[PDB]
Amino acid sequence: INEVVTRECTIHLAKRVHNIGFKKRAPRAIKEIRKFAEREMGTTDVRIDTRLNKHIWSKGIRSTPFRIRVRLARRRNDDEDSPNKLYTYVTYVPVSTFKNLQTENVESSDD
Amino acid sequence: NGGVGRCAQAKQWKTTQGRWPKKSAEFLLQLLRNAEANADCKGLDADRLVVHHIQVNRAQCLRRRTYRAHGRINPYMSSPCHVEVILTEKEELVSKATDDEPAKKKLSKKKLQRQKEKMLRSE
RNA sequence: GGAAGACCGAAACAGUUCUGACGUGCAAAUCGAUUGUCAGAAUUGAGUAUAGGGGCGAAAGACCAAUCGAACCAUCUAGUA
RNA sequence: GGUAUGCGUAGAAGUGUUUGGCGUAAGCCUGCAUGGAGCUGCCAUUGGUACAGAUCUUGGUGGAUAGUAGCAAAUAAUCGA
RNA sequence: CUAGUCGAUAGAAUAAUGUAGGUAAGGGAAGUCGGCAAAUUAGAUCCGUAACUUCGGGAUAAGGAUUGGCUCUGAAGAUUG
RNA sequence: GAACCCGCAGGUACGGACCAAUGGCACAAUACUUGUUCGAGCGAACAGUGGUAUGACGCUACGUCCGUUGGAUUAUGCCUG
RNA sequence: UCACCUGAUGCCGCGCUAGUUACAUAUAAAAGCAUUAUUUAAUACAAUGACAAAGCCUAGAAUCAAUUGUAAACGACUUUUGUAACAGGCAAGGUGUUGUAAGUGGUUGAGCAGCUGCCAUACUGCGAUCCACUGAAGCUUAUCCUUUGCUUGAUGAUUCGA
Repeated sequence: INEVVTRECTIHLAKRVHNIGFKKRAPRAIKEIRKFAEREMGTTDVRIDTRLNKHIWSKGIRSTPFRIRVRLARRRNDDEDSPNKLYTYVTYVPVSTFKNLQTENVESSDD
Repeated sequence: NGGVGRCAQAKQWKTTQGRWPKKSAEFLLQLLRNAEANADCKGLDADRLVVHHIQVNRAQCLRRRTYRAHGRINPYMSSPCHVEVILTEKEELVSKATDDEPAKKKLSKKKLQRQKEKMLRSE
């Protein structure tokens, strides 16, 4: 009901991005974050923060690394009172040891 | 009518060709406030308004230019529109109220009496 | 010891076969693969000559301003059929 | 040029027309609606005199499309303010 | 690196055919006008070089071997002898 | 010398399909790898797919599994007359 | 549902018809008199629909959007949505796929150098690769199989009546 919640997600990203060529993978993989967000969130203006670019355009266009750990932060719009009010904030959590690193929500609402 | 090939949603309009014209739906959206901000001068509550009567015509074309094969030139005319809208209230429609013309004389009423008066019609 | 109109090759130029890419183009001739010469008969910016039945032509009637078996522009020209 | 004490801002020329009519027919007469300053009938003459056409000249304008053709070469753009 | 550009309509979408860059087990010109697009060969060192020659060639003929990375010794100089 | 009638086995061409196996093409996922920057150690960082080898989903042929039974009646023999 | 017979309810005996004779009437005539004319129409029949009238019966789908993937140039076509049997994101198992990571350490070595010391003749800081921890490691549904682990989840619009 509060819906300001902040989960610690996980992602398969290459599995999102077969049936596209390379050279658009992967600046497709940040306009297929904007479906990966809202299928778990519903809300709209997914403001992708500039920390996530320096791991996605890190190898270059050819492959995003296949597993990110994004923090979905549905944070309320403080002003600009458009009819939309809940938007999502993403950041970058650079963990590296990916077997059984479970996805969850235990995150204090002011990191 | 085409070639706009298909899209799905237009089955409410029962023929399967449709589009979503971004520039053509900007210019009516402000205009339908430039309509909607005139009855509020007249003090009418705008809920009881519905769209009455709306047409769109053409106007004086431009002439920009294109350059083509073997040296030659053809026009590139984008042709503007006038949008006219009148918004009425939730009114009625009417058919007619009509009357009939008789001209009675000596030998036409009795036949009515031959079928109504002297022969008692059961209802 | 480094000479020759010597060779394979690059910006300089040329333009061959694909008869391939558009043939209402990128274009009133170009792009992309391919191929030839490449230290001289080489390549070239400027100055100056040459004139319409003639200039010029390592010779095809090529070229002379997108025109060339005679231009190009006004007339005798509403020339004749 | 002669002519009808010719109509004309109390609406004259053309423009439309599901008002009405005369010719065999070309063509007029007539009502309404624009319109704003000039016009026709008899009889003498007469000029650059009536158009479906000329691969006709010029100026709008169609269907195709008024949204199709296609805007594809030069590595490729991206989140946040 | 240094300087400077993302400027070529856009987000999307995996149909043909086309547009260009490819590999395809067998045989390998039968294919077709024709071995033409296309494939092998390609650098350098070591040999090894056929007929015809104007005795300058043909000559890179053909016909072959050899070619990393890492660890080492052997050699080619100058000043003060 | 009856490949007679038939039965049996098979085979050609097209025909309809699928993919278990095997052939192809590549999860451009991954291992060895040159050149350059990332200071050195991971990568596949970029050479418009670097080149190489194996390579699962599919899709496919060169592989695979399949493709048949009723009724009139010409040519004709006979039937009775 | 329907016509027929029967169990059997009941009692129309409401209304039948013909032939002869008598009676009580009412009605019936549009001079139109060489009349018809765009030939009514009532009755009755059924068809009706409308209006206030008449009792009864009745308590959903489709359509896109969003999906998914047995379909795909688009549309169409197969499906999906219990406060959660599931959808859906993940992890986890299994299937495979290259072949055996990085990390240390190693008798792992062509040796060359430093100290090779006085004795112990040693440490390596160099070493291409090999060996152990190791069939490791990354890839695995996007158009895989697996859930009792983990979390996410309903609140839309738009059309339609015999």
